[PDB]
Amino acid sequence: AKEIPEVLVDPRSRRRYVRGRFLGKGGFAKCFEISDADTKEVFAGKIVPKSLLLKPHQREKMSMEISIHRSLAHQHVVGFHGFFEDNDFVFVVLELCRRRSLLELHKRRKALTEPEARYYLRQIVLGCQYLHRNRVIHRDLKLGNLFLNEDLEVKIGDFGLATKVEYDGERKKVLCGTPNYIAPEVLSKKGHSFEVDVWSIGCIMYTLLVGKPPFETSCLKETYLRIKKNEYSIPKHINPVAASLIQKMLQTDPTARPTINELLNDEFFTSGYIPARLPITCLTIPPRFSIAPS
Ligand SMILES: CC[C@@H]1C(=O)N(C)c2cnc(Nc3ccc(C(=O)NC4CCN(C)CC4)cc3OC)nc2N1C1CCCC1
Ligand SMILES: [Zn+2]
Repeated sequence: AKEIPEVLVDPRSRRRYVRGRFLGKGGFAKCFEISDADTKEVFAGKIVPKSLLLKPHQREKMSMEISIHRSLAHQHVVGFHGFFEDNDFVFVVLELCRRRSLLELHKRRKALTEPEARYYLRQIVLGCQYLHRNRVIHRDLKLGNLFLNEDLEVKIGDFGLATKVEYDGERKKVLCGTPNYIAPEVLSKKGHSFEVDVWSIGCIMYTLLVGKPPFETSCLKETYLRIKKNEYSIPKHINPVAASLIQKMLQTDPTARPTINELLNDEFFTSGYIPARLPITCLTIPPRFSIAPS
């Protein structure tokens, strides 16, 4: 049956982690709060049984995720704190993000206020700017892997579909996985690069401001059809400045979209209010951003 250890030992680093509260599954992984027995620090452990990694192609995908994520360090990227293995499991040690993800926020709040959307989108963009400048395309940016720490700071996570651009002008021809907010050039199998991440942020912005994703249908294949045909509409109550930026990012032609470095210079950010921080209450109650308290 094979059972997960209660204490996880890294023989190289000599660090031991006591397995705590179950957090949920993430793909092939069962995830847990894990705490270092010496420093008492808490991390999110991702635990993958090798019995699900029998195919070299699976191991290579798991290897590449680790290889990419371990190379990154940024305020808006999930912290990578180690990985190790025994004969039965791969153990990955990640930054624990105690407020889960924007997916759980979205399920509770639906459409956010515009300043909340600017706030989160700014941090998503800063993290993605960092990725692209280090030649990493994430390829799976979605509400569920945009994690939130205690301070409601965004941490981009789940590098399971990410890839490294190895040379200038390289077009990736293959994406082995099913991303949520999939760019049309991936779907049409015509070669893709960094612009797919800007498509996805486009979709995240729409979802954050509208309360639902732009191309949703009752069948994934019908969704793909719509994406390829660029069949979406922005509700009339969305402000023209926001709607303009969504439109720019959601263009069929990847070369037409803004690049990650242009986004924060958009009128959407520069001429609107961006809170310095959000109160914890924003997880459940719309903020009014009032100037003083009564
Ligand atoms: C490690 C994988 C991925 C990741 O990459 N990081 C960095 C991550 C960082 N932080 C967290 N944090 C929490 C995630 C879930 C919960 C939570 O409360 N889960 C409840 C458990 C019982 N269940 C009935 C209802 C859900 C609490 C978290 O922090 C206190 N999760 C992360 N995940 C997730 C772990 C499962 C899917 C993805
Ligand atoms: Zn494959």
